[PDB]
Amino acid sequence: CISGGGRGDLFTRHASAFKPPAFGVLRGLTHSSQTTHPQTGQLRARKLIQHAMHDRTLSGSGHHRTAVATWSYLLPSLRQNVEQAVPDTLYEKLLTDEVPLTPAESRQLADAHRLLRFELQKRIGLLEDSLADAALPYLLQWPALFQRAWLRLPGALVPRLAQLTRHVIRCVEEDLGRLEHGSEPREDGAPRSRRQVTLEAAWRAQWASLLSWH
Amino acid sequence: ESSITGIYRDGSEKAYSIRFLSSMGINVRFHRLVNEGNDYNHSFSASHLHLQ
Amino acid sequence: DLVGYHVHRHFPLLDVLGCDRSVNDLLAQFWNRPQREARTATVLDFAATLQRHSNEELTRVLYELSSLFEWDGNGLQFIAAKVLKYGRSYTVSSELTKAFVQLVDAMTVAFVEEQPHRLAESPALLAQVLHFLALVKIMEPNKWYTLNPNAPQNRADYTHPRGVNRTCGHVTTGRALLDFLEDMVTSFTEGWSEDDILDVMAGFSGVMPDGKASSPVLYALLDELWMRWSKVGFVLSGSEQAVRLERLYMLLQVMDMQRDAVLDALLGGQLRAHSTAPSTSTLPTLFCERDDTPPLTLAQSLTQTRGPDFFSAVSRDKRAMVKAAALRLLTASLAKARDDSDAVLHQALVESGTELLQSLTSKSAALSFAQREQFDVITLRAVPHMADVAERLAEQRAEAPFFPLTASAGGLPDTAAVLAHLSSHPAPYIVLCKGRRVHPVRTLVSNLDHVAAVENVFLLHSSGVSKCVDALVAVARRLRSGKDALIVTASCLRALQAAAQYGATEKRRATADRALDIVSYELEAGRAILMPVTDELYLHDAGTYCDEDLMLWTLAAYLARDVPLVKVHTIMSSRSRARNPQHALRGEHSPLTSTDDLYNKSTPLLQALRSKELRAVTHHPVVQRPVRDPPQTLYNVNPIRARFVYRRDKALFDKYHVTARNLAPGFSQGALNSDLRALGFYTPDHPQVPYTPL
Amino acid sequence: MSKQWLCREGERWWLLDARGQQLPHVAKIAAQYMTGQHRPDFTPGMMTGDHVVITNIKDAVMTGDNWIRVPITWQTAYPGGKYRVRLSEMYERDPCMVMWWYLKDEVNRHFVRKLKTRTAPLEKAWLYEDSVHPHAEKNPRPLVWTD
Amino acid sequence: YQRGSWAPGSKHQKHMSLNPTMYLYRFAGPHGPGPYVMKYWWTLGCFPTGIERPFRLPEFLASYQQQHVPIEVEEWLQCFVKNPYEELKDATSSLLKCLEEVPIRENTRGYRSIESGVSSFAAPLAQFERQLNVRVPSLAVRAALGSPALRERLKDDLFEYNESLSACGSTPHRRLARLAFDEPLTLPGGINNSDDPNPSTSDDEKKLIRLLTTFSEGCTLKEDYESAFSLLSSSLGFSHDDNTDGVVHSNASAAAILGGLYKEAEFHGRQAALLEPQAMSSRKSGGRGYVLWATATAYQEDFDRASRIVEKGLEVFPDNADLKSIQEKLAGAVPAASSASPLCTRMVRSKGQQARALLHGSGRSFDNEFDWVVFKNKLYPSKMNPSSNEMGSVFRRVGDFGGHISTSRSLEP
Amino acid sequence: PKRKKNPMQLRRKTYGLHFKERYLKLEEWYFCPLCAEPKKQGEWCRREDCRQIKP
RNA sequence: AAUUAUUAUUAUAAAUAUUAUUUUAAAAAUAUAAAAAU
Repeated sequence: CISGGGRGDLFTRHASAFKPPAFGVLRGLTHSSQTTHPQTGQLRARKLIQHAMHDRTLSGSGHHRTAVATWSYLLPSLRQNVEQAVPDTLYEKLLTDEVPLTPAESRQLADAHRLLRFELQKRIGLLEDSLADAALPYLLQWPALFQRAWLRLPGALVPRLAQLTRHVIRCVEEDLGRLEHGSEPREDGAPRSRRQVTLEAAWRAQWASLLSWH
Repeated sequence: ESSITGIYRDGSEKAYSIRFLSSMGINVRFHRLVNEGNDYNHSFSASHLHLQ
Repeated sequence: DLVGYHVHRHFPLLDVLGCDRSVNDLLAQFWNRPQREARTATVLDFAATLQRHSNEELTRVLYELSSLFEWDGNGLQFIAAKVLKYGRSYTVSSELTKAFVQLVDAMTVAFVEEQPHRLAESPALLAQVLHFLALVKIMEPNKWYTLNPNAPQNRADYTHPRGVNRTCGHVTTGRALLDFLEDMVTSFTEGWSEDDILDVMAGFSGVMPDGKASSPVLYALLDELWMRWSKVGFVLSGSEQAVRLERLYMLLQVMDMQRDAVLDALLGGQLRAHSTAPSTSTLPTLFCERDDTPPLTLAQSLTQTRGPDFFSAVSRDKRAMVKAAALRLLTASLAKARDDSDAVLHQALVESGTELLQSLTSKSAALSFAQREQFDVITLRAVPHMADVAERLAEQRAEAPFFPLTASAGGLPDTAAVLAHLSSHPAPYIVLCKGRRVHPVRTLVSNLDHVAAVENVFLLHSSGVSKCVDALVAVARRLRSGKDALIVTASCLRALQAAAQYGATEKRRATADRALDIVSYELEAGRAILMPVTDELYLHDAGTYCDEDLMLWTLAAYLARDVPLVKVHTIMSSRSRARNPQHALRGEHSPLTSTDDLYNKSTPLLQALRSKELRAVTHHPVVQRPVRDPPQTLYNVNPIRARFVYRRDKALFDKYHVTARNLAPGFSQGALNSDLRALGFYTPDHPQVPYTPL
Repeated sequence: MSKQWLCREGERWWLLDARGQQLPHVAKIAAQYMTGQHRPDFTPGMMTGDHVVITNIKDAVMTGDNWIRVPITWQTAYPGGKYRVRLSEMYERDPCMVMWWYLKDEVNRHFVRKLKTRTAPLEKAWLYEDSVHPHAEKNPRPLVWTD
Repeated sequence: YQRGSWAPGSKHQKHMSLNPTMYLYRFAGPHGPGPYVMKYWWTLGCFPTGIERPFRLPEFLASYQQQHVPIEVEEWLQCFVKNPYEELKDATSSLLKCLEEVPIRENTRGYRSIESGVSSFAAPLAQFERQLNVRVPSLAVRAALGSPALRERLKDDLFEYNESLSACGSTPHRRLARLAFDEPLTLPGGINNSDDPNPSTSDDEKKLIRLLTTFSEGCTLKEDYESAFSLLSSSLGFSHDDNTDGVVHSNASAAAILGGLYKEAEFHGRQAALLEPQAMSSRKSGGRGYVLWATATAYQEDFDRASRIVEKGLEVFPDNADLKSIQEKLAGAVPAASSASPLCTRMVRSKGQQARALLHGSGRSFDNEFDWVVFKNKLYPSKMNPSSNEMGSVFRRVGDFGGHISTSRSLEP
Repeated sequence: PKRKKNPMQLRRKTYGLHFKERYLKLEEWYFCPLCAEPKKQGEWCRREDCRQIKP
């Protein structure tokens, strides 16, 4: 996929995807003059070329494409990023003890520091949209991420991470304030609120646990 | 990389290979990115003398 | 029972079967049995009894069969199969096309030769034969055989003596009758009221292949509508008589007859004024045809607050004063309607109003009036499942809060990349409405930043969601890739609402609901992009009427120049005449228009219809059809099975012998889909079972 | 036929009374009008044509014995299929077949290459052997011209 | 002569004078051993030309060197297996740790939304069942999370069984350990390693089945019955007391009618017909033990056996509205059932057998009885069919073996 | 042969009906109401029921 | 004889073993092969 990730993906093709000089240059050669001066970079002599190149990711013009825009994917995706680039062995020694890990593990702490600044900068525009229909089970890990990356949770990203983090905080307390007087979510299939007691209690528990942290 | 490259204010770009190119032939290529506008690859024919 | 007809009078000499069914009992059979093999034995069974039936029954059954037709396109297009004997394909008209060509062949004998008195008596019959003869496009029989408008067949037109196209050769169905109907309009009409003088004037326009009506035909009624007026003295003020002008002015706009006098009055007499007190200028309002049309004003009466017919009509008049003259009569009509608190007059006046603004040269004055009159609100209230979004799109401020809308010289929205600046505000996300309908509606001008970040933006057309919704549905899924998009217009919505209720068959209207369920409930979820009326005015070129067939294209010619990085696709059917805007839809030839019309910044966005380039940069992928699974053809006639209906088969079974296994009694060749029983046939020596459902 | 490169949108309906005018010449002027060469906006790609109505064909003229010694020869595929037919022999069959043949000699002259340009200009001439013609409603304007 | 190239795997013609070949029947092409020269590599042993050499090594490092454990390591390994009570109390906690995070299936009208993906919990679930040996199809636990009625009942039936597994112990385990513990002997089979046989279905062994049907409730909501029938009938090893035994025997037969198996629908119902009536017949459960053992016969077309069970259900259980309607439901097919009562007309009804013959059923022009008959799990070419001496079959020309003339024929021995 | 065939000419073979009437055709079928497998009308099973009556 | 191929490799001995490979539901030319007479 030329240009790599139009909006969603992290991958792209910049300065490491070369220019192959020995092949029949596929498309956008509107005119035959485009052999000695293809003059790509011009925006119209580029949309002709860039579109027919490595598939502008569409799975096949009717095949099933992935649902990456939704909070039900981005945030349990970001769970695996920091749960891998920072294994719990770093999380334990950071969360529990304040003592210095070591230079190596301090690099692995900063190696993943600027790995969040990547998956954020790429998939931030998506996070704000599905914030509307985002669910509390997923609005609750947004603070629980920047811990394993060891960052204090509270255009450029900083302007937009703030307003979003302020935006989510209210929507969490709304729901938590919507829980104390919770209507009947299911009078059928589960009219007895079981597993909803502890799981939503531990939410209210684990929500304020990060507040002092943040 | 042996290539001079200019970024125009509409997102367009252009490159100018300067491999084995002397200093005088870089400045000349320097002055030729500021000149053009990188908007149309038109053949100077008798039909395209007037763009509008 | 096997009753209903009676053999001819003199039996052993003529055995022809008469007819004795009541017109009701033909229509009941026509309706309860919509299959083709029953809908043929009804048309034919009726056209044989067309010389006995009364002038009123002739009105009914004619007006009745039109329920099976549709003004849109191919008239008698009931095809059987597309045979592929040779490379290309040809189309075979079913027994039901030959049944109307037979029916119309019995009308042109009863009304032309053997009973020429039949049509002068009942004036509403001719005003129904005409409109029927237009729905069945008998001036163009080629489309009864044509499937793809792009692939025009000559099956009914072109024959070769080698022996091709002989039986379906040169077809002349009503060209005898259709030209006797005009011998009846010239030189009688004393028993014609103005409601029919108009309709008859509307018949001869529609039936013609392009709407021209052979002016002596038309001019014989205009000459008769003045005599209906001279007895009142051209001071008519019956409010319903002030409607028959708004219709007389829509006609003579399809015909293209340009008579100022009817506008010199319908407008109010503003012209023929503003032609008084001249210091030094032209006298455009007159365009006098005085010897032909009568001086006419209405009165000191209403003289204002017209109806929808008038506004879609004045669109065609290119005169600068007439629009400012008709731009208050739209305010008054939007004042009187709002104060009257009526819905139908409030939507009708808008969808017929945008056609007026879409003609003014000043796009600003066109855009000013579009927000002071809540066009983006009242239009969408109508569309079936849009009432939810129209609320939200009509949020108290951001309904249309004077977006930057920076138009440059030439009228083109050169705001692109300088409205991409947005004034730096990020067009905020979630707003209010605690029910988490909080994601704000995606008006194009507010969300032009997104279309830039989009990978491949899609455009919808009312056809791609007709005949099925399995192609939009896929794009509904791909919306949540973040990379893709989808743009529907307030025109494509309205043009879906028509085919949502005014559909030939329920199997099609049911779609345009399920085709509007999604788009109205994918717009409220902030996934799609609604280009509203406020922006269809923004993008369109000033002076050109750009319906949904060109809003699909002027958008793809706007954004293929003002944001060239992203793809553009067109959800439509391969049968749409808008699949090739170069072939159809092209403008008048002109020497100045180039092939570079698309990218030049000074040219209107529809100048690019004179190029194969616009079609080149806009892709047209068939996203995904329904599966290619074959339908149950076990119940249809089969040239292979046909040899087995009567094939002796004694040695095939041993214990369970039946009377005749293959032969389905009453059907044609054991084909449970080709039903024939209880339909009128004649076989005085072979049995037949009566009708039962299946 | 809509088919961009057609241009039925600026049509003018001419009328060339063929009475007394030479048949190898009425076929020339009518071609400048069907091929649309009389138009200052003529570009060979566009077939901007103007319908001509050449009434009164049977009154054509052929200088000298060129009614008796000019052949309309066409050689079919069957061996020994060469056909020779005078003008006074095709005029027995159909007088418009001699004018439609002399038009075919003029439209071809500039458009032999492509089938779409060979035949499409030919469908613009309406060859009527006498006064009567169904195009009263097309207002055929009598084009002025002096041979 | 010699039109192509000089290699033996060339393309055009050749000659034996210029380019004398060794007659190589079938060797490998330039792009690798196709599936024709490997039919030998797994039967003949080496490629059939004889010239190539059988490097059978990396298979030996695939099977044997992998399956080598010396004697002094064999007897000790089983002492090092995990405690599956843990991967039952650990996976069930992790399985829940994802089942909570699976999105609620979208509800946008105009088009059915797509069910959530399944890669999230496919790995922990793979652990849960693998110890239990009751393999569940992820669709059951992927449509359950989708259905608005089951997304909560299912998840919470896991939270509660997880509770009744981290409170009690894995009772179907000890059942295998008490065998190694009872019949008095100082050997218990370990210290039972499952906490801190004569019991009934324990707490967990009831809640275990609880979520199994709740698993198998998502199956029916997707209508994949013959995998649900493997979910329910697998729990049938978990009931040792005849109260819940009849309950789960009602479930299986309430999933065999749809599944198309109309024979086993009786047996699963006939057990519901011998274990149900212990409770007050006023609740809708009393009657259900008999209807299935007689609805399965109104589905099996033998109405006269069904005409008696709905009669036997009338006497014991006073008024089961379902059993009451079957009493009259058998009066609509009369006489069309009893008059038109042939012993073989079985108009196949459902899809569970309409689908199970698209697979697993004979085809045409392949997979029929004329292609390759299988005999003792070995495929035989159609000729060598020991179940027929019909034409073509080699048995026609066996002979008589110099023994007794056992045939009266002249040209056909 | 007198030359090699360009690809647009090997596809020319696939235009006519003699190619589509040999490869690209799908048969109408149906489940035998007893034999439970797909079937064409005319050809029957071996089962004594699928063979006495002829579904 | 390039072969699992036109093949009784026969120096010898011989005479009642059913002693174990040959697809296909059309039409022409051809190819083998076929009632009647100068």
